[PDB]
Amino acid sequence: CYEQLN
Amino acid sequence: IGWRREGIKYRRNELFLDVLESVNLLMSPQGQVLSAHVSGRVVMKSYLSGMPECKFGMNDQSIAIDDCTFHQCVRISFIPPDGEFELMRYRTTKDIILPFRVIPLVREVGRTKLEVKVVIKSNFKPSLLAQKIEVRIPTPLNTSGVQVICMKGKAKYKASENAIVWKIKRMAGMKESQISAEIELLPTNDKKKWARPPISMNFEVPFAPSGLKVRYLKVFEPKLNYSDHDVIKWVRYIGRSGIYETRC
Repeated sequence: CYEQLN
Repeated sequence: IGWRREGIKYRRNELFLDVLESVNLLMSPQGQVLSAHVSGRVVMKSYLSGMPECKFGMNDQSIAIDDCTFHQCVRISFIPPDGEFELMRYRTTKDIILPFRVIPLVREVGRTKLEVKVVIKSNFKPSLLAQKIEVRIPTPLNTSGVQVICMKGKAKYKASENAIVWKIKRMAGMKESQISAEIELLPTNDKKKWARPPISMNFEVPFAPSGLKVRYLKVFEPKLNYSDHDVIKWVRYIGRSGIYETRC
């Protein structure tokens, strides 16, 4: 669902 | 501060960020963009401790954002309320990723048959899947029966709605799928002809069609002993279709 913020 | 109470303290300072756009497009049969724009909003699920100070930045790939309508806490910089709230609405019209390309082909057969063919071309990264794909092809009012076969997905003629519904579970980018129909017409008065309605589409794509991306989201709490390196920040891009029609 969500993805981590680089 | 009337939108956030003092003394909030969470253990895991998390941060959920949803970028929600709606791509709208009217396109001629020949592929010319007649009108198009994106209407978007950015909602933030905030679980941060204390009274933090947050800076949200982006590419303003690049994008220009025509309109802006912000929350009452901003000035971007803001003290965000506790929980889910809408940070901003926006709308762009320049350099819009059109995620699909509807290509109609209608061929009269005397005054009785209607051989129709519609091609969808996905136009995004093949590593990503579009989901919840629907293609509505309207049939004339004087239709006795339709005959459709399709390669991917399933299709049905909802005669009550007077259109053909074609539904596709998923579709990767840089791909093409087609559908083919035979429409039998009752005899009628050639007088009026008929106002050719456009072919509609609905889809979900895991990216912002406006090209917008979140550059940074900094969190600053000087009083409490956590900094921005301690925040578990997440971002989720979701693009739905609104008025996505192609003149046929």
